[PDB]
Amino acid sequence: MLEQPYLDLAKKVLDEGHFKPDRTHTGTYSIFGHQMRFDLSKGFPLLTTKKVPFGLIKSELLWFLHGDTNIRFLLQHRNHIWDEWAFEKWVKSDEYHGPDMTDFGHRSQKDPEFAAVYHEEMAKFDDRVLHDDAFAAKYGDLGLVYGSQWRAWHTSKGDTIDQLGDVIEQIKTHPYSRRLIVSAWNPEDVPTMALPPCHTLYQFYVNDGKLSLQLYQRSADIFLGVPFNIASYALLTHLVAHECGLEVGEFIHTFGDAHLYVNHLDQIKEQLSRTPRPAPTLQLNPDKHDIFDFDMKDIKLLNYDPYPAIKAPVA
Amino acid sequence: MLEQPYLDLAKKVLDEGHFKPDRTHTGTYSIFGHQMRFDLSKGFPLLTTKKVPFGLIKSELLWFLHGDTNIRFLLQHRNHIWDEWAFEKWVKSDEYHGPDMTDFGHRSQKDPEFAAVYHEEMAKFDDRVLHDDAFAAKYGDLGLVYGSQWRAWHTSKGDTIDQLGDVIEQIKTHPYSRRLIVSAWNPEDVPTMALPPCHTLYQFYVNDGKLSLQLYQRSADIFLGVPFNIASYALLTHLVAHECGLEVGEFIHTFGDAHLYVNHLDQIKEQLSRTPRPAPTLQLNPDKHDIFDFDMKDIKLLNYDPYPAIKAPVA
Repeated sequence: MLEQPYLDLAKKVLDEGHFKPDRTHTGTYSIFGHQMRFDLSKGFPLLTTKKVPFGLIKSELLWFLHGDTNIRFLLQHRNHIWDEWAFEKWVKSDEYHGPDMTDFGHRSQKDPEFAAVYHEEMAKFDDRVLHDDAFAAKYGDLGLVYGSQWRAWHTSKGDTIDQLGDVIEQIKTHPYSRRLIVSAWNPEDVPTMALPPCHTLYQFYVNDGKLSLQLYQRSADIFLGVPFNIASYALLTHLVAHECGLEVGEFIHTFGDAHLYVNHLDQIKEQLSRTPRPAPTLQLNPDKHDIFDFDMKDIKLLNYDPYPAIKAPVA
Repeated sequence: MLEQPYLDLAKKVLDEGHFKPDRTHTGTYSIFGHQMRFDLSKGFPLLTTKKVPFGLIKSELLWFLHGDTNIRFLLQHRNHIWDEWAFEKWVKSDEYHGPDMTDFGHRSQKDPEFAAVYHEEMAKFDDRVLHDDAFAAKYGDLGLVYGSQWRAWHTSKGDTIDQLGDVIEQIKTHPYSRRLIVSAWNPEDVPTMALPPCHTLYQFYVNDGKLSLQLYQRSADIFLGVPFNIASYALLTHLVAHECGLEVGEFIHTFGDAHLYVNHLDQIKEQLSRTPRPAPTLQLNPDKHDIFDFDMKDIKLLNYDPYPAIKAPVA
C-alpha cells in the first residue's frame, strides 16, 4: 500500500528507538539514519491513516516556490504554520507593550487562560500583519525561511542566487546531472538563527525520462511532522516533473535523526491499528506550466478518503 | 562479515543498475539512493577483498584535518591523489611553455608516449611544488578542497569559520544535538569550480556514549572510489570519538547516485568471487589527543591481510 514505509518507520522507532533526554529533557525515541521510498506512479503519499490537511501543504509549498518569506501570504490562505515564529520576534521589543510571553509555547501548554491571552494577542498580530503594510513588512517578513534560501541565497559578493530556478534550468538541459542539488543549509546563518533547517539538502535525478527526488532531513517528528513533509516534497517532485516536461518517478525520504516524542506514542499506537486505503491521485493544470506562477487552484488532489485525524499535543 | 554492505552495493548496481550515457558518454550503471551501515565495534571497514592503501587514506585525512589545501603536504607523503587537479591549473598559462595537454586524462588513457610526456612533466611539477616555496604557494595550493571548507568556510562578512572545530566543540558540550553537521557544499563556489564535492554533507550523533557518523555522498564510484571513502570517514569517526572521549559506534554511508563505470564490471565481477577475511583493528595513540595535531605515526592499523589488489583503469 503506498504509505506503508511511513508506518514501518514508526514501528521501527517504537520498538528500536532510544531514549534521549533532549528537549527541556521532556523524551523521545530516536533512530539515526533511515531511507524510505515512495513510487509516485502508484499515488500521492498523503497519509490515508489519519486525515492530513493537503491545503496547508499546497499553500506552504506555494510560498516556498514564490520565493516568499513574509507571513502575510500564508495568513491570506488560513495558513498558520509559521505564525509562531514571527509573533515571537514581534513580542521582542517595541509597539509590544503587552504581556511579555517568555516560553509561551509551554506557558500557553501548561496553562488555562495564559491560551486566551496568547490567542487574542495572536488574533491581533495576525490581523496586523494582514492590513498594516508597514507592519507586515517589518514583523511578518521572517527573512531566512526555505523560500528565501531556495530562490535567493545571499552570496558573499552581494548578489542573490535563485538556486532552485537554476537547478530547474539544468533539469531541462542537463537531465543526467549528478549535481541537481539545492541546499537550504547556510554555514554562517545556521548558528545566529532559530531553526537551522530540517529539510537540509535535496537532489533530483533523471533516468527513463522520469524525475525522482531525494530529501536529507535532519530531524523529524514521526507523528506530527513526517506525514505533512512527505506531501510537500512529493508535490515538489510532481510540479518540477510537470514543468521540465517529464514524468514522476520516485520520492526517497532520508532521515538523519527520526524521532517520536513520548506524548505521541498513544496516538501513533492507535493509528497503526488502522488499514491504509487506496491513496489520492494528485492532478495539476496542463494549461499552466509556469510552476512559480502557480496558485492554489491549479494543483488539485482527488480521492483522499482518510480515516479520522488523531489529535495529539505537540511536545 | 564487516565489509559485506559494500559487496552487496555492487551486486545491486550490477543487476539493478541503469545505463546512463553521461561522461563523454563512455557508460555507467547507476542507482539513486542507498544507505549502507558499518558497526565500527566489529572492525575497521577497509576492504579485505582487494588490497587498498590505508596510508594514502590516513595521509589524505590528515591534510583535511590540518585545514590544508596545498599539494605539498601530500607530496611529502608519496600521496598523489590530488596532483591532477593542481597540475591542470599549472599547465593553464605562464612558466608553462611546454606541450599543451588538453584532455591529458584521455590523451595520456588513449596514448602511448603522450603517458611519458605527462609523466616527466608531472615528475617535474611535483618537484616544483616540493622545493619552490614561491611556486608551491601559487600552484600547489588548490584553495577550495575539503580541508579548506571544513576548517575555514569563507563567510560573506570577511571571516573564516572552522566549522569542524566548532562541531567538535559541540560534541563535548552538546552531545545530544541534532545539528552536529559539517557541510562542504557552497552554493556560490559550486558552479565556478572543477569538483563540487561528492562528500557533500556529514552529521555526527551520540547515544549510549558512542559516536556514530553519517555521510551524504552525491556521486560515487563503486569500484575505484567507495573502498577508499569508507575508510576516510571510518577513520574520522574513530578520531572524533577518540578526542571527545567517547566510543565508536557506527558509520552510515548514504549515497545519492552510486555507479560503477562499464570498464570496471570485470574486476568487480572477479572481486565478488572472493571471501571477505576478519577485518583489521584500527588503533590510535592515547598519549595524544589533539586530533588536528595528529600525524601519520599515531594512527596505526593492524591485521589487514587482504586478497591481491585488482587493477582497473579509471574511466
